[PDB]
This record gives sequence, structure tokens and C-alpha cells, in this order.
Amino acid sequence: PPLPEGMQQQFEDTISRDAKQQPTWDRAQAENVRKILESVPPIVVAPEVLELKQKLADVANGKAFLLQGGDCAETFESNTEPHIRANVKTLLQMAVVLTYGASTPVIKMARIAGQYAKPRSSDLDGNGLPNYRGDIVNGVEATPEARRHDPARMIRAYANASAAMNLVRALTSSGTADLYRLSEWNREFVANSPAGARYEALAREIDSGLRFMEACGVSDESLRAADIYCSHEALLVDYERSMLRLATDEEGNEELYDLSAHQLWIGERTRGMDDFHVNFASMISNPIGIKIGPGITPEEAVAYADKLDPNFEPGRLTIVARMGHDKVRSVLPGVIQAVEASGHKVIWQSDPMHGNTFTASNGYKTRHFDKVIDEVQGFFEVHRALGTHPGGIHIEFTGEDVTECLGGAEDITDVDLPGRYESACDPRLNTQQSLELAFLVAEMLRN
Amino acid sequence: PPLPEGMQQQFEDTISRDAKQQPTWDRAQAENVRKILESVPPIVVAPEVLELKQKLADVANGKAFLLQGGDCAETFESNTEPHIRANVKTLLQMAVVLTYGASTPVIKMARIAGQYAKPRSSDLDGNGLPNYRGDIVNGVEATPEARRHDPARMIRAYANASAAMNLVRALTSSGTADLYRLSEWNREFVANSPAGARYEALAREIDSGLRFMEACGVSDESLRAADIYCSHEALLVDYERSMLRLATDEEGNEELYDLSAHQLWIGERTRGMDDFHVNFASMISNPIGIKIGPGITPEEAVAYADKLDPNFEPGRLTIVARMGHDKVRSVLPGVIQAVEASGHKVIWQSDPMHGNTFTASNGYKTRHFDKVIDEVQGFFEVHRALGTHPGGIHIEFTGEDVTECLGGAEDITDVDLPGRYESACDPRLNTQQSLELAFLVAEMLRN
Amino acid sequence: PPLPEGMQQQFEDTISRDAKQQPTWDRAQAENVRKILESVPPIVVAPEVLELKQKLADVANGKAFLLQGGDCAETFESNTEPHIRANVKTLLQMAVVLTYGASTPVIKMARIAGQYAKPRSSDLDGNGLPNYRGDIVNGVEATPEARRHDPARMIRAYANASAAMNLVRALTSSGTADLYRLSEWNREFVANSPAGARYEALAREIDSGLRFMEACGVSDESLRAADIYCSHEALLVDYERSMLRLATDEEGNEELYDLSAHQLWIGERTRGMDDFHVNFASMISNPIGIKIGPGITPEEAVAYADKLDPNFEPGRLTIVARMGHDKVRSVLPGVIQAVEASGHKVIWQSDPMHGNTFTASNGYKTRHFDKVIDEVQGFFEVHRALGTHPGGIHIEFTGEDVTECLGGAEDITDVDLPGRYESACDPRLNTQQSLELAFLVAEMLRN
Amino acid sequence: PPLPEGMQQQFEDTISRDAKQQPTWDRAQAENVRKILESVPPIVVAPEVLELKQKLADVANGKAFLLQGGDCAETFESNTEPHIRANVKTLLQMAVVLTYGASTPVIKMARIAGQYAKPRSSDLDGNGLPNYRGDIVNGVEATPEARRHDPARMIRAYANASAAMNLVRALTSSGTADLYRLSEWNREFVANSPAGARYEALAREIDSGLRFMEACGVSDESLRAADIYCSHEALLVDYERSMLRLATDEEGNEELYDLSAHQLWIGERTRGMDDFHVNFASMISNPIGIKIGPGITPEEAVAYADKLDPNFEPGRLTIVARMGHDKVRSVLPGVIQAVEASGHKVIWQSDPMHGNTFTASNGYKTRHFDKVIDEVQGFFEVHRALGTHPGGIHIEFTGEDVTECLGGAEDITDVDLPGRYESACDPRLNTQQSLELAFLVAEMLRN
Ligand SMILES: N[C@@H](Cc1c[nH]c2ccccc12)C(=O)O
Ligand SMILES: N[C@@H](Cc1c[nH]c2ccccc12)C(=O)O
Ligand SMILES: N[C@@H](Cc1c[nH]c2ccccc12)C(=O)O
Ligand SMILES: N[C@@H](Cc1c[nH]c2ccccc12)C(=O)O
Ligand SMILES: [Mn+2]
Ligand SMILES: [Mn+2]
Ligand SMILES: [Mn+2]
Ligand SMILES: [Mn+2]
Repeated sequence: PPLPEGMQQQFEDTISRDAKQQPTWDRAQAENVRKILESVPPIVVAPEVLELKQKLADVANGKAFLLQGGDCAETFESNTEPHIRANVKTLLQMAVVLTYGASTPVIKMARIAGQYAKPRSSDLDGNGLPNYRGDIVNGVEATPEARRHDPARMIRAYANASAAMNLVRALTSSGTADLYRLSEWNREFVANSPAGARYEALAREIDSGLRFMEACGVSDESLRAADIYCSHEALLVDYERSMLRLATDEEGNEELYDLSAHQLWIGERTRGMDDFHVNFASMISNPIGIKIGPGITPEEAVAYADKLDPNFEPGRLTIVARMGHDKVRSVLPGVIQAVEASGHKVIWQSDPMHGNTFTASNGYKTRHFDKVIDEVQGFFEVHRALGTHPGGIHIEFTGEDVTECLGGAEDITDVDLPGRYESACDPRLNTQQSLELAFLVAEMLRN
Repeated sequence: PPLPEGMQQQFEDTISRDAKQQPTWDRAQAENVRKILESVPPIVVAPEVLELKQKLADVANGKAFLLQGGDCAETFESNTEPHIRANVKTLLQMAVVLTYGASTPVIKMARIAGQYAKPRSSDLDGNGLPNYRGDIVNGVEATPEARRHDPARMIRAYANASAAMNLVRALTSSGTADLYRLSEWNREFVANSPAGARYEALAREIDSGLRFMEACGVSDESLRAADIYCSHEALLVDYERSMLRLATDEEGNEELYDLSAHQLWIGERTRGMDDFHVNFASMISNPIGIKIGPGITPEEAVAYADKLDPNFEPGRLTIVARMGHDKVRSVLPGVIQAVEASGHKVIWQSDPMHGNTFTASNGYKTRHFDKVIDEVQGFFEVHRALGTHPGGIHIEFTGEDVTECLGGAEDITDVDLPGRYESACDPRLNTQQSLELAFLVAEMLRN
Repeated sequence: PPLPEGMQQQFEDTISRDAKQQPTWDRAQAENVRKILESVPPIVVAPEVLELKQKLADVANGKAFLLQGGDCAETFESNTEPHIRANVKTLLQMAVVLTYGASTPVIKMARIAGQYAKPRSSDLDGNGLPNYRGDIVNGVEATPEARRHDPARMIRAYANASAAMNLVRALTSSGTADLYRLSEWNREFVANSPAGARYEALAREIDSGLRFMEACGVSDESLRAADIYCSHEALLVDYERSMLRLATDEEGNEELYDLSAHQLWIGERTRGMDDFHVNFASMISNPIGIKIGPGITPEEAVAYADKLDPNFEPGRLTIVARMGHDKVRSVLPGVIQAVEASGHKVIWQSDPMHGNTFTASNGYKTRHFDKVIDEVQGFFEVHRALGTHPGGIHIEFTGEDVTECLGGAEDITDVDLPGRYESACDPRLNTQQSLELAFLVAEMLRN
Repeated sequence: PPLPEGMQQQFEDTISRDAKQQPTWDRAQAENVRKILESVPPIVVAPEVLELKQKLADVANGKAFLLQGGDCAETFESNTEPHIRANVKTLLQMAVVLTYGASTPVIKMARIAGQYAKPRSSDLDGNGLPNYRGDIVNGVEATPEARRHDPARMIRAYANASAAMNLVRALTSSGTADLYRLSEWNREFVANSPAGARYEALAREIDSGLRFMEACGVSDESLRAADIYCSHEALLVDYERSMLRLATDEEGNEELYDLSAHQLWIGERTRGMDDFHVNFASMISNPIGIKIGPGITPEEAVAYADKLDPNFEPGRLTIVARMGHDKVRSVLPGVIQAVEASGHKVIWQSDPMHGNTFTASNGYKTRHFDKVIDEVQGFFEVHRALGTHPGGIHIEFTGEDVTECLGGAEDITDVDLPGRYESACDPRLNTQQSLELAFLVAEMLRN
């Protein structure tokens, strides 16, 4: 494989860096897997990434909203036609309500087609066997057989990735992204929800807006379909470097993209300034997210922003606040002020999930719904008060009727958790609770 | 002028009938005026009349609403670019609010381009001189000079008619019928109205529906312009018979239209079954209205419906209830039941104007706003209860800030009337009071 | 009537100038006619004039073509629904063929709604009576009764003007401007033309382009209707000054328009630099044409261009070459070179009509078809060679099957002329010969 | 896996049948591969198959054309982003020319995402090792190691299938299916082709039709993108039965689809009436093709049509004539007459490839371009003469500059073949020769 140009100087340097949360496995074998994946069809194409950069610039400048979400960890087992549908459906069903509430174009990103690699686990498990690190590295089975790290799982992940994107592209053009269809499903929610009497205000109001549209004779070019972009945490060195492709923009302008997804994002753990991922990200032309915890100082946030967005292109960087309901109001404002002052129009995104994960006195780990909302509530209160733009959210959900998060309209308590708990990692929002979340965030976008 | 076909047998018979409310003037002179007008360009064309019949069929079958209105009597003096604009603007500004409220296509008919002839006056005035009978017959001046009946005023009316339609067609294609522009004017009303705090519920709600439209990327083909159809009372024999033209529909299918307007309507006074107008109307292929008072018996309403709609074409006949706020609930239901049972899908239209005209203990004649609303309120209460469709309304308004009707948000009382009173005949709704009327009728269409 | 602003200084000065080709009539009476017409609805509105300026800028910059034409002189007698249709139809039927040939948007201007005033006649007739000077001044009858100059004919002209524009606006929205309909009529021409075997190349080719359009599933938003703008020679002082209106553009920017038409043009006779019309034209914000004969020197053409286009707004001025088939190649190139060099992007338009008018040894006056074509042929040869843009043409035609011009596919000779000759002034192209002209000009636009 | 309903009775019976051209491999292993593939995301979805049935009905009824084609056998090695692009590009580049020529919607089907299984080889090779039977069964390497039959290759094929469809869906929405872009590439062909002077007639003509489109202001909703459907020969029992899914149409109407592709087709070898494939095909709701050789008798063609299209749904069956240039005119007409008479509106498709395969006196096997054209030439001559509709073609091509077929504009002779020959099986058309084929078939569609 020959060199690009002046990137090779930078690329070699980028490999040199340490990478946290890597898998331990055979190197000679993993290099073969990579050189296989160096020639496959990509999951996405450069023009679609450009389209997302342009749409993400509008989010950065107050003209659009960002809905990101899906499974915490995709599993090969769960990557099926019925499950993918339900995630797409709930993502869209939310997006119609946020579109109305925000009075702006919602951009739909998804945790899909790549979100396999997982860091959150401690380095070793009880019983002396390695713990689950995603179906791209090892199996969920609690046996030394399955938990052994396997480079071949990278090809299985690429397979399952291209399967899922092929399906969302089909599902979206085939009209599960029909606007009238989605709102008819949202009435079925509000009618059959316990706390739907609260939300029926906005339900009727969206109903009216749609009937008004048809009354004005508005030709349904844009109403039959959507665009669901895709994303995952760029965790794994060999997989993400294998998906590097070299596109040539208009007038022969050459660039370097990671086409494993439209948008890649960096996690809390692999966040070092002189580590692989932040240097990888700054080299690739994709839009980029970056998770940010309470331990962030505004000094560091400006440092990230300078490296990841070195040309002040609005929407290139998303900064994903995940801080807990209590510490969001306190920590965030200083970060924004410093970042905005430095001349960077980033997308401010709320992740009210990975802040509020607590062990539920029941074996299982959960998040309380009321606390999840309260982090977003505070995320807006900071933006309203400072006079900056709430760019988006980054929730974790599923389209199955599962009981993993407490509270909500359903009244899910400690005792309800073992009844159905299908998640490979962090606890996801119930279908009921995902829609319910959107309606509340809509109300916050209005006021 | 040669004969059409089997129509000539019927046409001769139609002339034979007596016509009420005619002008007394020279016959030889008036026949020359007619034979001049027999060759001019028509005010409208057959294909547009067909378009209205098709759209009026949708009103008859519950799928659309009918907004009709404008000046009571157009005057040559008042037929000016600024006045016509303001009437068009308020007609459209209403139509956007009714469209939202009804959740259906509003069809916009106007009292314009022909509404000159006037019957309401008693046959002779005080002082022994003839009274005003519209600028198509005589002048407003109180002198035996001006009040003399003049056949030449028919050509002056045709001139002023083609002037006004030429302007609405231009105004509508030029973008005074822009949907975003109209609602921006409606916010200026609700902000600057006294009782706008009541209406700001629906104002924000329409605002949201429009921002939602732009958020969904909806291409503005249908949003920049409208269609304002035109109408007048077919009062005058010589003028309406001069505008008879013979069109040939698809596959050479020949028909006879009165192209003085898109839709002609019959008044309370010239309503006889064996009089000129009802026989004229049944011969012409235009859509047709018919005014109906408290003295109507359901027996007669079915007789009209049989003659005017002899082929059960839905939307061909409109039946215009004008009965007073008190007698609307009582008289109407029996008429609908009999008409619906006879197998006629007419358009049920409310005229809350020509029922409630009372002399205002001030010289001038007025209508009270609260009473006008209450006739429409009852018009809906009858339809809601019977389970039939409220097809439309037929208000009289102007786009000038005039004080002719009492009540409203403005608090217009007896003493306010002489301050500005520009109407040639019946008292019209203030700009403020026309918009205010629409918002209330919207609220009635929802519930 | 109060003053505009700094225009009044200029307006007074503009009146002061002598005006050629005026009518002699009562001044006190003509001032009443003018003060009547000062308050009527205009024939057009400012936003439509702005739209034309923007579209005419595209013609000036090589991106569009200009089709102007219609009757030489409209007559009140001829201003009828059937005649107007046929002129509109042939104007559009031409425009589809020119659109294809030019591979650009054709802009459709018409000699309609105002083209009554006529200058071409000598000042006095034989028999001592005044000669015909258009239905806006006097009648066609050869009697001292009718030929007397009548200010009231200005109001009759305004009436007939608003009649005709009301009809074209209706005819155009009602779908006589349907693109598939027009080409089906053009096949009927080519099939039934004698020389149609020459033109059937381009006929099939346009047929293919339309079927291709429907094959590509192209939504028919733009295909059902057109925009026919309107024009006349601004000849008559009192009529054109009566139609002056004051519009306020975006952000309250005030301007002065003559809304008797969209585009006014100046004739050969009333062309003086310090005469009324050139000073009138430079004061009004309308787009402007100017007729130009062989006697023009490039020195003068630059002088006109400086006065009429004082801000170098492209498309504001059209320069209408009418020079004869022989003298077009010789006279024109020097005019273009000087005008282009001076920094003026005007529209170069060919008028192959008013150059080639000769008395036909038969009483009547005619133009030979082959000579008419040859002036356009040379008009293109000049532009092809110089490398400038042929902006448009300015033919005179009618949609009746009349025999006024010699030659063509029909083989019209001297003896054929009295069979049907309906023109009030210059000889117009036959329906057959108008379409035939377009096909040839299309072939010239390709090569 | 539970039963559908009354299908299970029929499904069991369908398995019972013998299947020709199957692979010999471990059954227990191959059943695991199948039960894995029973739960994956499908390559396509039911609504898209319905869309194709509706579009294929229009082809059957003379309103549309069918362009099918691509690689003869896809190889995992060749299934790459650059190769897939070039095939898509040439498929579309052809489709624009056929769309114009046919004056109808071309429907674009592709040999992609599944076309791995191959029957054409004799049962055993020289050297005693098994011969190549497609990357879904074994490898191209000439070693007993690689040629061993491997059930795991079914999962590798599904992986590579979902990879490729994910890419065409992306490539098509991203604007490699832009109509103006494709024709700009077609001018580069005609300019740089040797025999392009023949084709420049239609090249300019398509250029004109596109400029005309932009001149008419036609909004580019439909012009930026296309729909490329997908197909392969349903050869392999375990793979096709694994992709059976159960969809529920509008109003809960249940059906059974094979979602390995949009359209499956049956080969010459596996064509028996009581064999697996014809009974499989008749059970699945997909549209269906069927290859047909010279040995077909009209008696049999009606028998097929009765079984495969048991409800006379037009466009459900495609009948693919592959007969050789000589025997096409002779054999075909009798088949059509009998089929049309039986009341079946099938799609008549020409496969001018698998008839004319001859060994090229050079080791390699080839087809002559002039002979390939002549089979289509005769295919049309039969339809023109009989007065039936030429529904489509089924060529085999690639977007690489390869030398596998003789003749064409390039002048490829025997000596040119080894220079570049990349095909795993039958010889494909050069990029130059694929475009050139389309232009000629366009000319045949006109006359
Ligand atoms: N195409 C528009 C409108 C739309 C269609 N389906 C949607 C579903 C959700 C939100 C918006 C939409 C958009 O993507 O915004
Ligand atoms: N053209 C649509 C929408 C529209 C445009 N302008 C309007 C003004 C009022 C109501 C609706 C409209 C209609 O006539 O209904
Ligand atoms: N609306 C487009 C296309 C069109 C419709 N009717 C036409 C008649 C002639 C030429 C073009 C057209 C235009 O005005 O150009
Ligand atoms: N969308 C239309 C037009 C079109 C777009 N791209 C194309 C490429 C080829 C042929 C047609 C098209 C179609 O599929 O037919
Ligand atoms: Mn998580
Ligand atoms: Mn009245
Ligand atoms: Mn002339
Ligand atoms: Mn083959």
C-alpha cells in the first residue's frame, strides 16, 4: 500500500502514540484481517460525509438540532431485521417531535453499523477470565473459550455493519420514514401511555401541523423519506485504520476519510492529547465527537478544540457533555465560555446517560429516568442563561419493550428489572421512555 | 347572434320570466350596451370555472371549506389598487387561519369584479328622487341628475370588473399571497389587538406549523401563491345575459357559462321558482349560490335543490343561510334534513350579515359583532348536532380601518360610527374585526 | 397630487420637452381623462416588473432569449377573446421551439394591453381629413366624424388593456400554456405545412425531448403554465404619465414605475435626446426598449445607453435593430463594438419588420417573408462573427389565417393579398408564417 | 422455526424436488450455515419488491423498458468499491441513452449482490480436481485445497452481497446517479470513441433534451438520483431458502418473499417443471425471470407461464430469450404468439450473450460484438413484425477497460484477448462496447 502525500509523515506519527482500551491478540493475524479490510466496500461514501459536515455546520450555527442514539453496544446476535427496524422507528418517531419542538431541521445520527467495541469494563473480571469487550473483540459467553480475543471478529463486525446500513438505507427509502406514518405511531404512544395526558397537548399540535401541510397542497417530495446517518466510538486501532480511504473532492481536492461511519467519536477513556485517537481524529476529514466528563477543565476543552478543529470549520467538532444531573450546571458554563471565546463554533451535545450510571442494589446496573431528564434540563438552563445554542442530545435506547431504566411513565422500579434485560452493556431507554424523553426535550426547546 | 342548440328553446323561455329588482331605463339603448358586451373578453374562462366546480365538490363532501366575502357593494370610486389590495390581504389573512383551524383546504371566493348591482333599497326614496341601486345602474349623489338610470354604467362596470380581476391575478402571482408573509401580518394583528391575548394560543400554534414546514425542507411550490376566485349577485338581466359564452369541454362536450364571474349567486328578493334568475341559473353551468331567509320552508329548499342541481352533482349548489342569531338554530335543521334526505350534497354556507341588520338609533344602520358571531356559533351547533358539514361562510368586510359594525376587540359603540363610514350599502367588518372573526370561526371548526 | 421627492425637479423638466407624434385635442378635457386614470388599478404591478428586470438581466448576460411580438396596432374591435387566444397560442407555440433551439429560457413579451397608439402615418391624409392614429386617439372609419381626436379614447384603451391582461393571466394559469398541448399543436403545423418536411427534423427532436422529460418522472410544476409579459410603444404623453405609480421595494426603497405595461419601448420617431420620451424613460424604473434605424451612428447609440442605463444595470436597456436585410450587416457591428466597449450589457434585439415595409404594387403595403428572415439571418451572422449574444427578436404577427406578408410556405403572392387583410397598420405574419419563422430562428440559434 | 400457514404443505413438496447444479458438501454443516442466514438482515425489503412488481407491470404493458446486467460471476476478490462504481456508472450511462431512445422509463436491474453461484462448467475438470462453481461454493485457484466445496462461503457471499447493495444505495443517493453528470461522461465516450461519429447524432440530441429541461425551469427532484434494483440466478438451494422471509402487505395481507434480491431468475439448466427451482419460484412473491434456449417449444413456454404466473399478474414473469443471432428470428415468434394468446403479459427480454459463446481458437472463450448486436436486432425485428413489445435486454458487462469480446469500435481481434482478461466465467462487454451497445439499441427502439 503506497503513501498518500504529506499525510504519511503525520500518519506514521499517529500510529506511534499509545492507544488505551486496545485488545490483546495475535499481531500477524490482526494485520491480515486489516489488509483484508483495506480493500472492501466502505460502509459510507465521501459525498455523504460532506453532506453531514454541511448539515452539522448548520447545527453549530443555531439553525439545526442533532439527534444521536441507539444501542449502547450492538451485538451480532441482536443485529437483526426486527431489532434494527424498531431502533430506526423510535429514532425517527423522536425526530419528528424534536423537529416540531425545536422549529428546526433535526439531523438523525445513529449508534449503528460499527458500535461493537466497548471500553467501560474494568481490565480483568472475577473468576480470572477476560470480561466482555464487544462482539468485535470477544463473545458474551462466560467461558475462557469465548472471551479469548479474536481478530476475525473485525471482519464479522464489518459484515454486520454493512448489513445494518444496507437495511437502514432500504428502510428509509421504502417508507418506514414516512412522516404521516410516524406521527400515527406517536398518537398510539400518547393514547396508550400512562402520562400521555401531559403530552397530548403537543400531540394534537403536531397533528394539526401535519393536516395543515396537506391542506396547503404541499407536494410530498421531502415527506416520504429521511436520512439516518451513522456513528460509533472509534475505539479499535486496527479496525478504524483499515477503513481509511482517500477521496478527491470537487476540483481534484484530495482528502482522507474513515468510512467505517459518517461520524466517528472519541470516548472518555481514549481521550489523551498525545494518544492515538485524538491524533487519528484530527487527521481524518470526518466530523468528530468527543466525550467530556466532570474532570474536564475549560483549559483542556480549548486545547482539544484547537487540535481537532484547526481551521475553525463550524460543526467539525461536537463536544458531548456527560456530567451527571448535579454537576452539569456547575462544570459546563466555564467550558462553553472559554470555547466560544476561542472562536470555535462546536456543537454542544448532551449525553445524559454515561453520567448517571449507578449499581441498582439488585445485581444489575441502571439509570433513573427523572435524573436523565434533569441533566438535559440543566443542559438547556445553562444554554438559555449563557445565550448559546443547545446543539443536540446523545441518548442510549432500544425499540424493544425492555426494563433497564427506572422511572418513566411505566413506573419501573427495582423489582421490575429482571423481567426483561437484554443489553450487552449500559442500560437503554424503553421504547415508551425514549418517546417520552423526546416530548419533554421538545417542551424545553420551546421555552 | 345564432342559436346554440336545444338551449335556445330553454333560453327564450328563461327571458319570458319576470325579473324583480330590475332597472328602469331605455331599452333600445340597453340592447346596444348588451350587444357590445356580447363580444368583449370575459372576466373569467371556462377551465377556471371547471376547477372551481371540482374544488366545490370537495367542500360539499366534507373535504374543504369555503371563504366568501368582500365589499357589500363595490363602487367605481372605491375600485382602486390600495383598496383591492387590502380586501385581498384580509381575505387571505383570514384564509390561512381557517385553513389551519378546519384542517382542510380553504377555497377563497370574493365579492369583487361585478358586485355593483344592489337590491336592498326600497323602491322609491324620500324627496321623490330614485335611491342608490349600485354604480352599475346609477350614482351615489343625492341629485336627480346622478340617480337617473344609465345603461352605459354596464360597460363602466365591465371595465372596472376586468380591472379588478386583472389586479387580483397579478397580486396573487406577485406574492401578496405568500403564506409566510400573511402570517407575519397576522402576528402584527394579534400583538396589536386588545383581545389578542385570547387568540395568541392559535397564533403561536400556526407559527409553529409554518416553522415545522420549513424544518421538514418542504419545497415552496404551493406556498408562494393562492387562487382567489370571484363572485357577485347575478341581479341584472342585461348584464348577465351579455356575459353568456359557449365553451366546449374535453372530448368536444359543449356547455353554456356566464363568465361575468366564476360563481354567481341568487338573492333573497329575486328568488322565485318561475322568475328569471332561478331559471337563468339552472341553464348556466357555473356553480351557484342561493340566499335563504327565515321564511324558507324545507319543502321549498328541496324544490330549489331539484331545479338548480338536476343531476345531483355535489358542490353545484351552495345554500346560504342568512337567518339572524336567534332564528338560525330553529329554522335551519329542518331544511338540512329534508335536503340531505333528497340526495343533494350542497354546500351549507352561513351568511351572518344580512340577517342581523338593524337601524342603530343614530341615523346609520349597523350590525353588532357579538350577534354576527352568534349566528355562526349556532350554524355550527346545528351541524355538530345533526352530523352534517359546515361548508363555509359569507361575510361582508373591508381592509380599511372603518367603524361600521359595533362591538369587536376595538369596543366600537354608537358614538364611534360617524368617525369613518365609507360603505355604499350594508355595514362591513373592520380589518381588525374580520381577522378576529376568522380566529373565532377557527376555534369552532376545531371543536 | 403631491410630489414624490427629488423626482419632481426631474419630472417637471421631463414634461417641458417637446414630444413628437402627439394628438391634437382639448387640453382641459384630456387633463380630466388623465386625473381619472391617475387613480385606477394598474395593468401590472411593481413586483412583476422587478421579476422582468431580473429575467432581462439574464438575457443581457447570454443566459436567456427574448421573444417579443403580437399585433402592430391593437384595435378595440379586434380585442376579443378568440383573437387574444390565437396571439397568445402562436406566441407560446413559437416560444417552445425557440426555447429548444436556443437551449435557454425564452422570456415571452407581447405587443398587447396598450399597443393602440400609432405614429407611422404621415401627418395629414388625402381628402383633407386626419388619418388613423390608433384607437386610443381616433377611429378607423374614413369620415371627419370618426377621425376627430378624442381624449375619452384613453379610458377606452385602459379598459381594453385591463381586459386583455386579465385574459392572458387567466389563459396562462388555465393551461393554454401547457407545454405538451403546445407541441401537439406544433405537430399539427409541421404535418399540415407545405415546407414541413424541412422542419420535421426539429419537430421529432422536440417530441423526443418531451417524452424524455416524462420518462425521467419529472414533476410538472413548471410545465403546465408560462409567464407572458406585456409591452407597447410609450407614444402618448397623457396616457403614460397618468399610469405613473410609486412603489416601495424591499427595505423601504422607493421607486417610480409606469404600470401601463411591464416593459415600455421608444420608437424611431420620438427618439430625441432632449425630447419627452427618452427623458420620461430614463426617469421610470421599468425595463426599456429603443428602436434603432440605419441612420444611427455608434456615437449616438452610446449616448442613448449612457442616459437610459446610467447605472450599468444589465438588461435595463434593450436595443432594437430594425435596419433592412441589406443594411443590417453593414450598420450594426460598429454600434455593438462601441456599446459593448462603453461597459453596457444591453439586450440586442432584431426587428426584421419595420425595416422591410414596401408598397406592394397592389394598393396594399407588405413585407416579403424571405427578406424578413434574411435580416435575422444577418443579425446572427453579425453576433456569431463579433462573438456577442443575440438577445431576442421583435416580430409582428397574428393568430388568424390572414394574407398580409408575401412568400412563406403558403406561397402568398401579390394576387393573394385582398383575400384577407385585417391589419389596422403594418402587415403581420400569418399563423403559418409565424411558426415557420420560429423554426428557422431556432436553426440559427443552434449553429 | 414454525410454519407459515398453507404454504408449509407446498414448501415441503418444493424441497422434495431434485435440484440440478447443486454443490456437494457436508449437510450438517450446511444446515448450520442456513440456520445462521435465517436470522440476518435481508439484502432487500418487501416494499421495494412491491415497487419493482408495479414498475415491471408497466414494462409488460408497453409503458417501460428493462435494463438488466453486470458481471457474469461476481468474485469476492472483485467485489470492491472501484469495480462496483464502474459497473453502476456504465449501467446508468447506458440507461440514460435507452431512456431517451425508448421514450419510456428504463428500469435498472443489476447482476450484483448475489451473482456468485455459477452452473455453466461441465461436472468435472481436467486433472481430476473439481472446476470453479463460483465464490459461493469454491475458489478460483487450481488446487484441490481451494476447489473443495465449502458451506461457509454462503456466509461470505451474504457478507459481500450486503456490502455491495449498501454501496449502490449510497452511490445512488450520493449523486453518481446525477443525470447531467452521466451525460457529461457519455460525451467523453462519443468524443473519444473511434466510431463515435456515427453516435454523435444521438449524443447532441440527448444534450439538447437536457438543456431544454433546464431551460424549462424544471425542478431537479427526480434528476439527481436513480433506483438500481438487484438480481441474481437463484441457483443454490440452501442459500435461497435461508433468505425466505414472511412480509405482511397493506391490510394485513401475508406473503412470502426471497429477499436475497429484488428479482430472482431461473437458468437454462435448472429449468425442470417438477424440479426445485420452478416450484420454488412459483411459491415466492418476487418478480421472476426464466432463461429460454432454442430447444424451447411454444407448448412448454405456455406451461411455464401458467405455473410461474398463475394469476395473470402482468410483469410477474420475465421471459429471457437467449437463442443465438441465427436462431432468434426463427424460434421466438411461435413462442410469443402462443404466450400472448394464453393471456399472459410477460416481459420479453433479450439475452444476446449466453447464445453466442464460442471458443476463440486461442484457449479463451469469447463472443463477437457484431453477432451480439444481431441477436437484439432480430429480437426487435420479431417484435416490430408481430406487433408486441420489446421489454428489455440482459447483457453481461464490466466497467473496466478489458478485452474479452471481439469487434466493437475498439477493433478487438483474437490477438488482443490475453492483454487483459479478468472474468471468472463468461466474457463481458468492455466499457466502450457496453455504451456502444446501448446507442445501437436506442436506434432500434426509435425505428
Ligand atoms: N425529509 C425531511 C422530513 C422528514 C421525513 N421523515 C422524517 C422523520 C422525522 C423527521 C423529519 C422527517 C427530514 O428529513 O427532515
Ligand atoms: N396554495 C395553497 C397554500 C396557500 C398559499 N397562500 C395561501 C393563503 C391562504 C391560505 C392558503 C394559502 C392554497 O391556496 O391553499
Ligand atoms: N414554465 C416554463 C416552461 C413552459 C411552460 N409553458 C411554456 C411555453 C413555452 C415555453 C416554455 C414553457 C417557462 O415558462 O419557460
Ligand atoms: N429518477 C429518474 C431520472 C434519472 C435520474 N438518473 C438517471 C440515470 C439514468 C436514467 C434515468 C435517470 C429515473 O430513475 O428514471
Ligand atoms: Mn453506553
Ligand atoms: Mn350586503
Ligand atoms: Mn408595426
Ligand atoms: Mn454469463
